[PDB]
Amino acid sequence: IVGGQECKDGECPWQALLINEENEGFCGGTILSEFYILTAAHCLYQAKRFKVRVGDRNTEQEEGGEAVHEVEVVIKHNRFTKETYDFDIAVLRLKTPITFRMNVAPACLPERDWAESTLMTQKTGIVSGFGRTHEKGRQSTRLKMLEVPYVDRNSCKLSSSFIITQNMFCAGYDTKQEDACQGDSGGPHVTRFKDTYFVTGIVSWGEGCARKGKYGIYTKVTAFLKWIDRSMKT
Amino acid sequence: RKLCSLDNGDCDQFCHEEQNSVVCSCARGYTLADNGKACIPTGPYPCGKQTL
Ligand SMILES: C[C@@H](C(=O)N1CCOCC1)N1CC[C@H](NS(=O)(=O)CCc2ccc(Cl)s2)C1=O
Ligand SMILES: [Ca+2]
Ligand SMILES: [Mg+2]
Repeated sequence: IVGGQECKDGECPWQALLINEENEGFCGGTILSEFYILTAAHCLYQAKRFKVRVGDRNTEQEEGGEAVHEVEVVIKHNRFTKETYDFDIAVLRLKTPITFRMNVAPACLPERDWAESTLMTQKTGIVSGFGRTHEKGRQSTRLKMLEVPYVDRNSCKLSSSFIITQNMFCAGYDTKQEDACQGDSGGPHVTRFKDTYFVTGIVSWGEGCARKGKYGIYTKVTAFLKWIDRSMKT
Repeated sequence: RKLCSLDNGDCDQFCHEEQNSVVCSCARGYTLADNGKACIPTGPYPCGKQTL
């Protein structure tokens, strides 16, 4: 995350971190339930074997709430395509259930029509992660969050060198130095409505981080609500 | 601005229009209150709430 603020105690409890064999985070995820994590399909190619860490805000100290979970099943969307990142979504079933507590809780899945008309028409959403704090930097050792405006769909397509499919949406800033960045991929984009936070996107891609005239591109979770539901029933 | 377009039809969460009236509902892990509008967590750590 470029810009934004640190997630304070209890503020981003649905954040998950995909960690490689070396205990290093490479992607984020969103806690959907005691057994399931939502992430980006492209993240699945960035490590041979990985686990999921929850309840962590500082990778340099033991806060007492952290928990590592092994993955039992990876459910990657079959229409995912590496050439465009269309259908950039996967669900992970964990071997053991997450025990909710301070800093560990799920985000809500909304209904499609209401989310599109009411949540995605709000001024902003919130993206979070342990990704780089600058395009050329190191990963953050602190979990960060950032309020990101939803961006007009026509404006986004005009701004992009790569296709924006029906499965994607744009969020962020034209020139302000604030955006998600490398290492945030697969992480949560949530929208607050009356103090309840609903999952609205998955950090997917961007032409660099916080570039002028470029926005963050997110998987449109509302296009995948039935698919998520199915993946979580088996 | 009518029904669900008017302040979310007074619903805490999901709002649907049926036979020209508002019907509220809630995310999994919440129960619709007696007023048919508010959503009440069914147990601890309900989805979408910051922890303290
Ligand atoms: C343009 C895109 C890319 O290679 N794609 C996207 C279209 O499909 C083909 C692959 N790309 C190239 C470099 C870039 N990698 S990255 O900087 O790690 C991302 C960081 C992000 C910024 C904002 C969001 Cl959301 S996440 C990235 O995502
Ligand atoms: Ca820690
Ligand atoms: Mg920009």
